[PDB]
Amino acid sequence: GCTVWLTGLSGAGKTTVSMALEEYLVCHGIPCYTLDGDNIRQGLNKNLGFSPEDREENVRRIAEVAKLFADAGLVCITSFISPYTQDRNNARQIHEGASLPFFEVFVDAPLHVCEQRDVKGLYEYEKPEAPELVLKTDSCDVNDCVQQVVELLQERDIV
Amino acid sequence: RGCTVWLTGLSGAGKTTVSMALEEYLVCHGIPCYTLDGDNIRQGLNKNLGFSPEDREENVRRIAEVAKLFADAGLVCITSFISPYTQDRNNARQIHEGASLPFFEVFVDAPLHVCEQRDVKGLYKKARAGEIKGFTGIDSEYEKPEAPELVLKTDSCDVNDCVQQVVELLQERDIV
Ligand SMILES: Nc1ncnc2c1ncn2[C@@H]1O[C@H](COP(=O)(O)OS(=O)(=O)O)[C@H]2OP(=O)(O)O[C@H]21
Ligand SMILES: Nc1ncnc2c1ncn2[C@H]1C[C@H](O)[C@@H](COP(=O)(O)OP(=O)(O)O)O1
Ligand SMILES: Nc1ncnc2c1ncn2[C@H]1C[C@H](O)[C@@H](COP(=O)(O)OP(=O)(O)O)O1
Repeated sequence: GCTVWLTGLSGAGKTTVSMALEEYLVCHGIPCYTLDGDNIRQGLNKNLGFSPEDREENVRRIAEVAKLFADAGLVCITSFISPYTQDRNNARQIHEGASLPFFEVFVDAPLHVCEQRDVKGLYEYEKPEAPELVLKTDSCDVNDCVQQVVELLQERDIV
Repeated sequence: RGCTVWLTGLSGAGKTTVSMALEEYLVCHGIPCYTLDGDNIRQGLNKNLGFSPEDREENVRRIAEVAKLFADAGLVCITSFISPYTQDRNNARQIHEGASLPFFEVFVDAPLHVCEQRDVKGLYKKARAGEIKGFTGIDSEYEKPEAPELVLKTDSCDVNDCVQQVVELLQERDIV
């Protein structure tokens, strides 16, 4: 189907949006799968460390896996901070060269909100240049954010 | 009902041919599936790997992890790679066992002489001439599976018979 490439600060709402989006798609009979730290970091990317080079390879491998899911006809949602513009652009081009729909989705809450949420007590990021969608997770709720994504997918005939 | 059907065998043994026919059968019977092969893996995810023993180890490790994701997503994932090393195929199986996902090792078994006689891509001739170095079966090893779930004797069974053998295994193991 396509790749829905989430990006945004820690605590902005990527895990939450991806879970609710997958729920909506599954209940509407649309095949979908999420790539996230829980299924990538200790599997495909277990042999990558902290160096810039390895982080670049981390994103490249995630993008190539999302591309296979998209080619297979799934909505593939990636849920990573994805901080660097160059790496997001590389992920985009991996898809665009194969004519696979790619949606860069900026999960956008202010740092202050993310810090106040501190969902995991964890408490630089390059904001998306021209993403296909911005989800303002401080001003609307999870269901409205999901609906914005679904609308985007309908317009491009994925849903 | 996701799972991985892991093909292994010499160049020209019939992996591409079996995977295509099996995918077509499954699609036509309403069973989601997807094939991982050289065409969608070795110039994408694995574009930064060659054919040295260590790069084959990594090729197969990465493919195993991706196949686990597809099986986890509920697809029948068919992998079509020589996968010549026992240790690496066993690791691929362990990755699936670790995630409670069924894994079926299918040995696509044709004698080397048959594969050389088929010489589908002219590679065996080049290998013998030393024009390609490290070609599996000529100048690098193929370790035959000793406990595969299924052996497809592609020199004595036709493609449709081989596909039906795989479908039967999937039925026995409650996948389809
Ligand atoms: N030296 C070497 N040895 C074996 N096959 C090679 C080699 N050079 C290239 N090819 C071509 O690549 C394919 C094997 O790649 P795999 O990813 O299946 O190999 S492994 O699982 O990593 O061992 C073969 O399929 P083909 O189209 O018949 O040509 C062959
Ligand atoms: N519209 C919205 N979308 C997503 N999450 C929201 C939201 N409004 C409030 N939240 C909350 C739910 C979670 O407690 C928190 C986001 O946590 P998360 O999804 O785990 O973040 P991330 O995966 O981006 O690190 O913010
Ligand atoms: N039972 C069988 N299964 C698969 N291929 C068979 C077969 N009987 C004959 N063939 C032929 C079809 C092809 O020309 C050749 C196998 O080529 P292939 O599928 O490209 O091999 P591989 O992908 O293992 O390198 O053998």
